[PDB]
Amino acid sequence: GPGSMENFQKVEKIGEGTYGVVYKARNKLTGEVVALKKIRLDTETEGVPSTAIREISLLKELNHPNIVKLLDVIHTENKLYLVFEFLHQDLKKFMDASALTGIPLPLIKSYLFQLLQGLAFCHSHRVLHRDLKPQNLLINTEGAIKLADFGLARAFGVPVRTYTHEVVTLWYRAPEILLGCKYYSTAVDIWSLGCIFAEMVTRRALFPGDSEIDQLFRIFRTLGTPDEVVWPGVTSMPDYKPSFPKWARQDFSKVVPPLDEDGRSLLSQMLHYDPNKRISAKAALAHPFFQDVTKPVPHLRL
Amino acid sequence: GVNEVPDYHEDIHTYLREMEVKCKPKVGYMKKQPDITNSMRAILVDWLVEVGEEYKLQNETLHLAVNYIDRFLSSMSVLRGKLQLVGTAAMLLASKFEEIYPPEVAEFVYITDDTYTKKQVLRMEHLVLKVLAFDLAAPTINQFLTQYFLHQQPANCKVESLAMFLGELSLIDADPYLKYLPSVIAAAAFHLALYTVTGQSWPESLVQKTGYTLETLKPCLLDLHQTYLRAPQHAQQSIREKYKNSKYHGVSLLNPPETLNV
Ligand SMILES: COc1cc(Br)ccc1O
Ligand SMILES: COc1cc(Br)ccc1O
Ligand SMILES: COc1cc(Br)ccc1O
Ligand SMILES: COc1cc(Br)ccc1O
Ligand SMILES: COc1cc(Br)ccc1O
Ligand SMILES: COc1cc(Br)ccc1O
Repeated sequence: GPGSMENFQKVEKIGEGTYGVVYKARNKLTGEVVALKKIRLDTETEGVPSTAIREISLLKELNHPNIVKLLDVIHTENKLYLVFEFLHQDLKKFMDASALTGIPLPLIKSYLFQLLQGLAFCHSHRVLHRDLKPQNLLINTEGAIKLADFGLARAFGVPVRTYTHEVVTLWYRAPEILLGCKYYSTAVDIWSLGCIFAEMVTRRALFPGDSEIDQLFRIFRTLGTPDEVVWPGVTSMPDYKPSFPKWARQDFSKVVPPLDEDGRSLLSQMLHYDPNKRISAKAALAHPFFQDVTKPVPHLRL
Repeated sequence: GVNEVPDYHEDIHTYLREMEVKCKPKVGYMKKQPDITNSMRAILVDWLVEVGEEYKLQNETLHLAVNYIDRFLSSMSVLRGKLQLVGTAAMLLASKFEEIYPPEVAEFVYITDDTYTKKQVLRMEHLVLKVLAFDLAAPTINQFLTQYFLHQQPANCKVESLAMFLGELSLIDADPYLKYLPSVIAAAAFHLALYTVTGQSWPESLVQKTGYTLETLKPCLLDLHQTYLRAPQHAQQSIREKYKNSKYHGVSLLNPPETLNV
């Protein structure tokens, strides 16, 4: 822990969360710009938050170009400072900043590709992210996108056992979570990336539900109400209801009209109902969609 | 089989094997422990088994907590009157990591019989974190066992529960078990369990996965076989009691085999 709050000069606040507030700071000796996430152990009513215990322990071993790097942990008795590498913006603000311009297909492609590398790396190191959404993906000026906020992440075993329910921000939540399945796996992260893919194209959320059931219904109206054929077991699932409306699956070219043959192929496989058939981050790296992928810088500035 | 992460199971295995060497305690730490013994450790761990039953915690949590204690005690010298405070903070941290619903801190103070205060437990929580440098995602015997379990033809609950049980018995006795890695005890335990229940042996397929053979497992197997035979007589009994429960198929009631023909 070779770090001291005395070599940092606060610059501005760049975010906030349950944990607390994030500031951009500058290392006065090396010049390095960092994000400082402050956890107020001050509220030690129960000690060090489990969310922070998971975030720190899991990020300490997740070293990958597309996962935000934990640089240091400064550990007063009063406070706890997580020093993260500094990235300029998050994907949601960029999508807003890209309002009526669109995000260029090369950049969507590049971003999806990098997101898949980082998630594959998580999965290969027994870590589920469980809150992939645009607000939690950080971009730099150099064309990098990195998974961040591991506050809800979780070290899984093989095979998985039952973990916390109603995880993932609702808009990005996989159907097997919405249907209260006993077990969920790496597939839930893939689902999230699928939503984000579609969202990078349209700049609008794909399934913006206002409730668990409205969420399911939004999903079902787009991909079709699942049955024993498309998804064996579904009808047995704890929160499956036989009275669910049976919506026909609409043609996939209509879900995301600007998307090409390869794009649609990939999207459909990210959004397969059955977690067992849904594509892995690792297999998805090889999809033809990426044949011509490059890494361009973001077209706009911070 | 997404619950069994087909695309990542080997990556994960390979990764855990690396990590278990980094998260390993010093085999000979109790000698450099002036004021505590293997016997006191056995008492502490046996207690932690009861706490886990009391609060209906995962078995993974118990394994994590033991891992934390043995690494702390590998670098931090502890008086006998403080051994429990280490153990309680270990269990708290392990719960915050592994449990959906950790017991509240107050509950941890309670199970220590107000030996310690809520301040002491919290202050120790920080100390353990500083000593471990937050490195809490440690491979446990269980995380190995569950993978080995996929190699049964077919799955057998008695085999699984008994493997768990044997592996848990190993946590109690720093001597000899500190000298063996989680992946090796799990392999010993799996074969012992399999043999005992079905007469079967370490499968070829697990030789492929792990590189371990009954040849390389032999030392640990000989130890585990003894621990199994002498378990009714061991001063600590909480694991046997626990593994009477139907939850674990009453495996502690099964009779160990007299020889291993190994
Ligand atoms: C020991 O120094 C540390 C460094 C990092 Br990165 C995380 C936690 C620590 O405790
Ligand atoms: C001026 O250095 C500091 C910066 C922050 Br942010 C917090 C504490 C400090 O001492
Ligand atoms: C832009 O906001 C953030 C940037 C980094 Br780097 C870490 C956390 C944040 O909230
Ligand atoms: C589980 O809740 C619901 C189920 C159906 Br069907 C319709 C409306 C609801 O609110
Ligand atoms: C005195 O403190 C003790 C702690 C444990 Br754990 C076992 C035996 C003891 O005597
Ligand atoms: C002194 O008594 C005890 C000490 C420890 Br450590 C654990 C359980 C006990 O009963």
